[PDB]
Amino acid sequence: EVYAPGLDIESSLKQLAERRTDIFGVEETAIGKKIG
Amino acid sequence: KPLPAPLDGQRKKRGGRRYRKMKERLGLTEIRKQANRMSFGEIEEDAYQE
Amino acid sequence: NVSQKRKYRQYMNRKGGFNRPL
Amino acid sequence: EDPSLLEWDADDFRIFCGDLGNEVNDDILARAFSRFPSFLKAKVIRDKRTGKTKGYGFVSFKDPSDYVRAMREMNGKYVGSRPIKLRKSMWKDRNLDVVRKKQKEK
Amino acid sequence: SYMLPHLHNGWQVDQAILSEEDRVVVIRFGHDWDPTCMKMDEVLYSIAEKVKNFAVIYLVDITEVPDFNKMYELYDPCTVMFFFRNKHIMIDLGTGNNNKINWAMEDKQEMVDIIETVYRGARKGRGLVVSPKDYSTKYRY
RNA sequence: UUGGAAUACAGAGAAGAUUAGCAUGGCCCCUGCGCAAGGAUGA
RNA sequence: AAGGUAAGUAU
RNA sequence: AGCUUUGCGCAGUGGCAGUAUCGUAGCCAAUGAGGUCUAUCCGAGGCGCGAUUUGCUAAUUGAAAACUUCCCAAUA
Repeated sequence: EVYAPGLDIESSLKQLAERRTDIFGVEETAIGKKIG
Repeated sequence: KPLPAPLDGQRKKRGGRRYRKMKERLGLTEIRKQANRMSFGEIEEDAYQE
Repeated sequence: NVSQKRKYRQYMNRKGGFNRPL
Repeated sequence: EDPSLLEWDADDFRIFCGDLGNEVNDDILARAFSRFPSFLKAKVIRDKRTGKTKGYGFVSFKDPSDYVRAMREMNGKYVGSRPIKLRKSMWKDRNLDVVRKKQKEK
Repeated sequence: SYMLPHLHNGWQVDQAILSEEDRVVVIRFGHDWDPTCMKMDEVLYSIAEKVKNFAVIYLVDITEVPDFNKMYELYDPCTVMFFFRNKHIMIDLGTGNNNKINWAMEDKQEMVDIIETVYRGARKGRGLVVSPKDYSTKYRY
């Protein structure tokens, strides 16, 4: 299929959550904050 | 349902009578009768007759 | 009334000279 | 005026390849295009001095079934840059031209 | 939700673009966490199903692959480079930089028309091609 | 018929186009070929 | 400031 | 032995061949397809999907519409 497998989707979502801390992580530090 | 790939148009290899029959059945014969030419001079209709 | 043939210069695809021949 | 073409006349199923890049067309390209096991022909018209091909080549095969298969197998897909076009070779020899001229009366 | 394939390594994107045949490789540079880039990724996902036959979309992260940031001057969000047929195409749409679309398309149909025009131009062999819709103005009024 | 001459190249489509006719195929009437087969007549 | 790089072809 | 009924394939003519038609590796099937006329009922597939062979040759546009040598000084 065109879309990536489930593992790749999970990794991408985890990376997005780790980077964008506005709606993920313990605290909302910044949009591009490495650590929330 | 992915859209078809827009390949470059290929003309008919050999114009056949059956192909001509389809051209006779479907085509722009009636549209060609109606001339879209417009005179350089002004027409009798108004500016926005439409 | 007579009129001879008219010649022309082959500037395109001519590697003989940079300037057009005369 | 083409003695080599007479030697190439052994294979009847001859196809005309067109839209060839000057550097794109090569013997390796013909070999990659030689899908059918029958012997191919990589001859393409080219300049006498510089060797710049005009974009027209002829591929001869002894199998008309392979001819028909390759007619739609390699239409529009080619390894190099310039996409390939395939046409039924309308090539004629001088004898055929004389015969046609004689028969043109009716 | 950004489920399109993404280049984990920079060299992987290079060989992925190199491994193309009769298809257009839309490499969308940027970051998924950006909001405008998120909108662009959503638009690309919407397009992907309809034009997967010849248009392949393959995202990449600037932080993950910074070696290509200086290659094509990747210093804006939402950048898109139609690297097709191993040749960076010249897509002109009434903008100063006619080789980079660095903002999310307002409508999906416009992007589909753009990508099919790019495919036609690439197949024709020309390295440049124009857009039916000029983007010098945003039609704000 | 000798001998050689043979940044640059080319440039908005040339990665050879556009339009059109006849036959065949397919379809189907009639007829023919190949052919299954019953029915009755006549010497 | 700009919204005004034709592409192609081997050197 | 002649003749006749009928169908397939082939041969010939004619005819239609974008409300014209097949393809289907899908799907309901003579064990009964599918009906709104007839529901102790009609009896054929229903309705999706995939679309409308090959060969001859002309003509047009364009500078060039692609079939395997130019030119130069004088001459044989």
